[PDB]
Amino acid sequence: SGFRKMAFPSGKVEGCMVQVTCGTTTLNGLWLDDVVYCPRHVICTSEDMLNPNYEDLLIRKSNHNFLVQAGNVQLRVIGHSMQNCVLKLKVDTANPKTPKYKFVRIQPGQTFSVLACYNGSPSGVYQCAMRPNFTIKGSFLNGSCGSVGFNIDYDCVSFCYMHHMELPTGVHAGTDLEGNFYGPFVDRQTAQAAGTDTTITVNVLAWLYAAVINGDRWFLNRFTTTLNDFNLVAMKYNYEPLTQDHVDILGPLSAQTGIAVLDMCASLKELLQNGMNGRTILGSALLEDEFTPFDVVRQCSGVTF
Amino acid sequence: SGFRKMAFPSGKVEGCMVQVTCGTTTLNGLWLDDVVYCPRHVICTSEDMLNPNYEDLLIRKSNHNFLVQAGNVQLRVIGHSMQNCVLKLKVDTANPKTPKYKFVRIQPGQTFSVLACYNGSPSGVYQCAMRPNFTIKGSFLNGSCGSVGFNIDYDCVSFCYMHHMELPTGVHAGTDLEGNFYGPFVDRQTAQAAGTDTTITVNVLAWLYAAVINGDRWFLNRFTTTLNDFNLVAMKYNYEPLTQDHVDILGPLSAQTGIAVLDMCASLKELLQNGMNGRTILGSALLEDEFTPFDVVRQCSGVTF
Ligand SMILES: CC(C)(C)[C@H](NC(=O)C(F)(F)F)C(=O)N1C[C@H]2[C@@H]([C@H]1C(=O)N[C@H](C=N)C[C@@H]1CCNC1=O)C2(C)C
Ligand SMILES: CC(C)(C)[C@H](NC(=O)C(F)(F)F)C(=O)N1C[C@H]2[C@@H]([C@H]1C(=O)N[C@H](C=N)C[C@@H]1CCNC1=O)C2(C)C
Repeated sequence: SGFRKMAFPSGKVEGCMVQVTCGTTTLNGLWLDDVVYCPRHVICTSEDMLNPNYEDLLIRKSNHNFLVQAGNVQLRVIGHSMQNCVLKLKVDTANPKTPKYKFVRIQPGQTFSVLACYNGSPSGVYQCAMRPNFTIKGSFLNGSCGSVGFNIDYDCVSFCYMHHMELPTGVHAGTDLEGNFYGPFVDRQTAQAAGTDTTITVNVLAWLYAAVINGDRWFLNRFTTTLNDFNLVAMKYNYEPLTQDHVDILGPLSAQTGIAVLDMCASLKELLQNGMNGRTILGSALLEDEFTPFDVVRQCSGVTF
Repeated sequence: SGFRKMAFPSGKVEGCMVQVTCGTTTLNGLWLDDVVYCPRHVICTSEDMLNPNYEDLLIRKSNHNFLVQAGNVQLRVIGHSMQNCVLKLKVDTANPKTPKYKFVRIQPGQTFSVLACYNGSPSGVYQCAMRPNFTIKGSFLNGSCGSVGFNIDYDCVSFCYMHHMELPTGVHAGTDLEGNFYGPFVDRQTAQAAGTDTTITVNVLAWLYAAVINGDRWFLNRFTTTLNDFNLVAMKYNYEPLTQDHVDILGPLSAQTGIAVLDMCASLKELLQNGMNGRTILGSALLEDEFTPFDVVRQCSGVTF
């Protein structure tokens, strides 16, 4: 028993992190086979970042201008190209620690682990969710760009996020590994803000199932509800609509606990309308929305990789 | 910016986890150089665990009765001994992935990362604190014993916890790597409970400094307090006394933010006496006590390993 915000083991990703330096700008790169992926603003001075022309800055660089370091070994760069907001540095050595991997673009509400890195070295790992407004609530300082977010399926690392920048409220924005930003953001130092965020309803329900599994049951009420009546209530409280797809994804937890999804929705509806009356669920005074149904099943069933 | 519950990168520990099987009991072991460490109740049947005589159970085992598996390779056991509540299996192969390491016994209030494992394979990583009552608020299922807790200092892994059992309330108990339990617990399946827990005051203060660093400043008041008057108030709310040692350890954060430790104590004293009036600090409605001062400095200054 017990329920914790849990990250994937980071070793497979740790063996891929490198330092990339251009001029005096240094950040992190991801070394897979013979390619290093990193944010394109490695090629900017601080002044360039206010309004950069990346294509123009890159034209003036050659391979030897990129200093890539894997531990104490410098990797010789033998080609370079830009793909959207990421640079790809071809190097003359394949990373022998390359895991089986894929590049994926995740959807809002999905979670992933972040390996926060500085100067190519890992600092910590934490679990994040892609918010409905396409930001993540991360923890990042200067030099953290190029840190990546990932999921693991058995032996395969699915890379889904590379870190580029911090927005007002101290939230974070980045790209998939093809360099396309999540959300309507650009890699330029000019005022930008995220839209209003919303609560990931399907994840709250998953977390309520985790609570029941752990014996935290006080919030269960005697009632059911229709999907449409639940969604009318949730809307007022800035909760995402619950779709039939979400209901299906909640099936395994519903079947395991013996609580129909719409019955749990009736319990959540009461929690939203009445509040928690000074009580906690799994130790939390606020409803938690950064566990997916899959996260709950994995943690309560001990899936390994 | 941003502040997250952050674990150490787990790769160094991942390369040490193995499966240990005796009869039909299977759990996790830690393979360092040519020794595998694991909880001694691997040698018990389910019936043995109700009231085991470990010395007697071990006398009837020989080396070949222990099946140790590292990935797809079986490790030949060539010796065995018991040290308090842990078994040490000498094997004929040194682990080539052994990191620089030390065994440490941590104190209540200190934090560490847990690599939760099943069948010798890592499932997830999360950050824990040794509670004042010598339990940890973990997440563990059947087969998780032998999962270890650790800190990392540059390149050195300090192993501090090995998991053995779950207590009422769904909290967890275990040993250091010399097999000595934290707290007054024994590895026998009989009713045991932890003492009343208390709040780690020095860690709450560290977390309040993290809040200020991130611009969450509403709780700062105009007042100071003496150490003794603060400790009288904290006592009523089941907070650990704050010692001069704790004040000194808070020095770096105090100096960085320009807020004297006793002034932050005056702010905490008001929070305890008046509550949070429906506000949050770093997104939390409850005061958080599982970040040490060192954790805060590391996360807000990006120390790497
Ligand atoms: C926060 C700042 C005001 C500095 C700026 N943000 C905005 O200008 C915004 F308003 F658009 F968001 C911003 O992040 N950058 C400005 C410049 C890069 C990016 C940046 O410094 N990236 C860092 C990479 N190592 C990670 C950062 C550092 C602090 N915490 C992080 O996560 C580029 C967009 C090219
Ligand atoms: C919780 C249970 C009632 C089963 C029992 N507890 C008490 O009897 C107590 F009351 F003393 F705590 C207990 O944990 N054990 C009984 C038996 C071992 C230990 C045990 O099964 N260890 C597991 C190792 N893989 C990890 C566990 C599994 C569930 N979650 C965990 O963390 C030993 C003490 C020798």
